[PDB]
Amino acid sequence: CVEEVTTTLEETKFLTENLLLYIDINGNLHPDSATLVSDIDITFLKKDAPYIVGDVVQEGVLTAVVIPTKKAGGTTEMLAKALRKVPTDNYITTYPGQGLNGYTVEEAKTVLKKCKSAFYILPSIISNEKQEILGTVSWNLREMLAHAEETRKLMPVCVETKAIVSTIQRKYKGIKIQEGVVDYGARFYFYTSKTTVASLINTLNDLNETLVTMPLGYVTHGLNLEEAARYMRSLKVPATVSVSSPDAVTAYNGYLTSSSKTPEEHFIETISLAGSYKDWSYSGQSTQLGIEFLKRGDKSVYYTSNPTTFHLDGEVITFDNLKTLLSLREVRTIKVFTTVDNINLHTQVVDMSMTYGQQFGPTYLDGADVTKIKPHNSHEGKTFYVLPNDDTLRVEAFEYYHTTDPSFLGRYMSALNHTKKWKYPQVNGLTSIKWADNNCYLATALLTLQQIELKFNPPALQDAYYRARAGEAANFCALILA
Amino acid sequence: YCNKTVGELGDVRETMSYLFQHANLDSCKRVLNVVCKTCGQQQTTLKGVEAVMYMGTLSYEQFKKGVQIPCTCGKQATKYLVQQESPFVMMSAPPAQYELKHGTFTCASEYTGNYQCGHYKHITSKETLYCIDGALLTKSSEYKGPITDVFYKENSYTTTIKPVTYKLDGVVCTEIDPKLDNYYKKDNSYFTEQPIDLVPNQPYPNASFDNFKFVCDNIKFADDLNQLTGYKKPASRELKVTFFPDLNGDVVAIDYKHYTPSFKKGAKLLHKPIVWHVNNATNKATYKPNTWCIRCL
Repeated sequence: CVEEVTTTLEETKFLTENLLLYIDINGNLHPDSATLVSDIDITFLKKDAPYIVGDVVQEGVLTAVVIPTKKAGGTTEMLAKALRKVPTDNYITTYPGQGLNGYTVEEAKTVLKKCKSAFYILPSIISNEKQEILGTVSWNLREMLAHAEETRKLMPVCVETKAIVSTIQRKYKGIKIQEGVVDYGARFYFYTSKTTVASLINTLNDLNETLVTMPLGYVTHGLNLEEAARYMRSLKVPATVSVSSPDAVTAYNGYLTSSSKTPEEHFIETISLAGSYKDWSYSGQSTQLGIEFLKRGDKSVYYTSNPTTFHLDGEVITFDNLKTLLSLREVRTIKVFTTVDNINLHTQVVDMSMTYGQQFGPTYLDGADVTKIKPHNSHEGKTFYVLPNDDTLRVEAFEYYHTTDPSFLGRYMSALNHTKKWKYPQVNGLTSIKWADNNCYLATALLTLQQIELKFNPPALQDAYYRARAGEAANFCALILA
Repeated sequence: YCNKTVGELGDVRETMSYLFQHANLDSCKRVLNVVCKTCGQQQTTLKGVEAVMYMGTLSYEQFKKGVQIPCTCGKQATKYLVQQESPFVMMSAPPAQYELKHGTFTCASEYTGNYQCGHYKHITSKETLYCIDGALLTKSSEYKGPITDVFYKENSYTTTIKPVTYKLDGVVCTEIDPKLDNYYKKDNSYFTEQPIDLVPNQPYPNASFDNFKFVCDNIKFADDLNQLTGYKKPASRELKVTFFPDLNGDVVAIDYKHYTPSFKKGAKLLHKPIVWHVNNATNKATYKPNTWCIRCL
């Protein structure tokens, strides 16, 4: 018997003075049970400790049962049996598995209904009202059928699975196999392999029945476990999942662990794990008005759940709007130098989200094109040059220099500006260069050119070589590199 | 302005503080971050007055790496500084020794003397380390001695050193560069210990071995597994065991050398349950993990 009362603990004790409590394997009280008997000595719970995972301790009017938490591992019917270990009588208790244990309200109510004892229920401090729709268990087929029969749930079965159908007939003798719904102890639904998984899911959604079923597609259609989990998540009605392999049950649980909470609480937990968001600082502390959210500067944000809304400076902002606003904090900015006469003082500030060309236009750096390149950290403090586009000028430059590169001029100018910084002394009438930026092979090529017969087709290149042999090697080297 | 007299002893710290009070550096900005173990982390932003000076022997890189400070809760907290828009930062502390070389710092000053009488010397660099004591000049490339006065040069700096916050099944902790990837993560929560990345397993709470049968080509191994279960006829269910790398069976045999801390609760390869063997046989060091894995089954 299950009944919820609005009376206080002492008033409810008039109906029955017996109390039912929940403890761990070491006898430590769970928060609800701890608050229930906080004024009574609890050493008798740990007196017989350590226990197996699932046990019962009784003394006087106090009764306790050992239950684990879903963080380590747990199931519904195992909890029901652990509570069934308690002798049948009238007790006052909260919903089992609430709070840190992770069991939902519906699971706790079903467990209490399965128990033969009569329970008087008080509200829990931390209630898991949100329902875990998908739950995987290691119970075999017979236990699945018993659970479905006791909870009056429906189990869809594929007729092509000969072993499972044979086992069902062995347990529930006399049942016929055909495309229809059969009610004999447990509720059954049979179908052929021709029915697709999506059609079966749509039919189950239309029926709106609570289910205890194998992972759809994994056993009936040969799909992998992840696909079966995704299909079950597409299913709306709650269901209980079980397979012959406990390792598959653990894999399904691991699949269910990701993206388990609601999107607002999942986002809050993601921020807590990151400890920040772009430039905000997460606190996660509780106040009398609300729980704290991420903080930037001297202003903090606070949120209240169900519905999860955020408060800032007396204003309420929805979860979606706040998330969208936080996502727009990808503003990476850098400060770079720009010039025309190359000796003046001029500075530009650019954002790293877009490329150099998208914001300004044709830009080059030391012969490297940066028009279609997004900056990084090392680009801070660099110097850049910008030149407009003119196809006629490029055609004339090609006619003069016999080169078809449309980006030749910008790279050439950028390289020339850097090379002008260098010094070119001479040794024995031959140009020498101080080592910088791996100029050894360039100097070797210069030495080779200084000693050989040499002519060029472009007159500009010939004049540049003439100047280089006279000491103006910077322009010639820049042209060669370009 | 210092409101002192002729021949009166003075502190460089207070003199520089007064100078900066009468100086004009309001545009300077400095942001610091403080990380505590359990309680929480905070961000500190300072203006030009606070940016220029700090109490400590920390250098620029030492301040970047982090500092150790006591928290209000009694635990130890870590504080680091990555932010700067200012020409210089000054560091000072109670007397201590230091070692410096040319190019590793801007300038420093030396103080050696008692509480009622002391001498001050300064170190500066043009080509190498230069020290001046009134009318005396000292030149060297390296130096080491008791020095507590630090001046550093910077234009602007910012990097991506950030703290990380995590929860361990009931407890929230904040650390700098923690090894959380070794744990198993459920949605936004980590588990107790650190295994290799694998599917977790769950043992039966206070339940028996379920009285199921093991079948394998290695009849001795199957019988050992059955003895682990306390098998008694009839069998509730039957499973078949295959040895690595043969994964076609219901259960997979794994050598004990692949043991991980989480395997004390349960072990898994793929979605199937696994068992442990040594020399194609069971032993106590595998008997206990096999007992726990069967409890999972």
